[PDB]
Amino acid sequence: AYQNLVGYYSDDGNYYCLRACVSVPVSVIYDKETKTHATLFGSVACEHI
Amino acid sequence: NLTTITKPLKYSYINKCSRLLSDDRTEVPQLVNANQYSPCVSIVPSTVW
Amino acid sequence: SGTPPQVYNFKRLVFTNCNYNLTKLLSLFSVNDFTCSQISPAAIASNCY
Amino acid sequence: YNITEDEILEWFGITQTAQGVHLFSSRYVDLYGGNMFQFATLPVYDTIK
Amino acid sequence: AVNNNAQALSKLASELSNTFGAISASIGDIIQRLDPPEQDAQIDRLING
Ligand SMILES: *[C@@H]1O[C@H](CO)[C@@H](O[C@@H]2O[C@H](CO)[C@@H](O[C@@H]3O[C@H](CO[C@H]4O[C@H](CO)[C@@H](O)[C@H](O)[C@@H]4O)[C@@H](O)[C@H](O[C@H]4O[C@H](CO)[C@@H](O)[C@H](O)[C@@H]4O)[C@@H]3O)[C@H](O)[C@H]2NC(C)=O)[C@H](O)[C@H]1NC(C)=O
Ligand SMILES: *[C@@H]1O[C@H](CO)[C@@H](O[C@@H]2O[C@H](CO)[C@@H](O)[C@H](O)[C@H]2NC(C)=O)[C@H](O)[C@H]1NC(C)=O
Ligand SMILES: *[C@@H]1O[C@H](CO)[C@@H](O)[C@H](O)[C@H]1NC(C)=O
Repeated sequence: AYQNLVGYYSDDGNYYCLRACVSVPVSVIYDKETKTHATLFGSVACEHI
Repeated sequence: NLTTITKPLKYSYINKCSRLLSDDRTEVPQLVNANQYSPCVSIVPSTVW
Repeated sequence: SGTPPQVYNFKRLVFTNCNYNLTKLLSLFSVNDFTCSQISPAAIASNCY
Repeated sequence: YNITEDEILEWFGITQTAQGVHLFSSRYVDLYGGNMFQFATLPVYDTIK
Repeated sequence: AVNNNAQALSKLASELSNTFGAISASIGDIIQRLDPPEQDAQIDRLING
């Protein structure tokens, strides 16, 4: 309904889906007056290095 | 270095084209639409002499 | 080939499901003027339709 | 156009765009049923009234 | 309330499809299919929207 190509019929007769090139959004945690910070990758297992 | 193509007699265009009604007293100017043909194409020959 | 007809008698060539190459086509043209509205002049060379 | 023979109700469709005349049939795709899919393009010179 | 949250998210997920007066909803297609000086204006319009 949102005018996006959900899938495709290829020339071999094999149908395929395409969704997105999803990449992990990142948040940062930081503490004032102790100059320390760390990074969080949400909704993803520890797979992206 | 290209002579195989031919050339027409002369350039020509339609400076005035109109429709006259049955009363022969009211004049309708013509408008050509996007990628269409005027009614005056049906009345003007291939070349204007 | 042929004779280029008049401006009010223009010949239209339509292309669907084939291959074009303006590299072998625009080179043989002595183009006086090259304007492209709502589109770049290089878009017709590369982008597919 | 070669089509098969049957006793099934079908649909025939005539329309036009600036591309030319577009002719539609239901036999090519939804022969077991009734839809309307594109099967012919016609290089007309002008729109039909 | 659940549908309210869902439609609030669908507001964000839907308005990317809207061109906001531009000619295409893909910025990469905009910068590929157009020359820089007018694609700057088109991008500026869609950024404003
Ligand atoms: C005039 O009379 C003739 C015959 O008396 C009718 O012709 C038959 O019409 C029916 C109705 O469409 C056809 O039935 C269709 O069968 C399909 C499956 O058949 C395949 O597999 C069998 C073997 O199992 C083969 O023999 C056959 O050739 C096919 O390869 C179904 O898939 C069709 O269902 C589809 O359409 C219906 C709606 O109609 C949907 O609900 C389904 O979901 C699906 O999309 C369909 O049921 C039958 O094949 C025809 N036979 C012949 C010999 O032509 C005419 O229809 C009838 N005309 C009128 C106007 O009444
Ligand atoms: C379309 O057909 C009509 C019908 O013949 C043509 O009209 C004739 O045009 C000639 C001039 O070329 C006149 O001398 C005749 O009197 C016209 N006859 C009628 C019945 O109108 C018309 O020229 C044709 N147009 C094209 C573009 O072929
Ligand atoms: C269509 O019918 C004509 C007439 O008999 C025949 O010459 C032609 O080979 C047919 N084409 C196909 C694809 O059946």
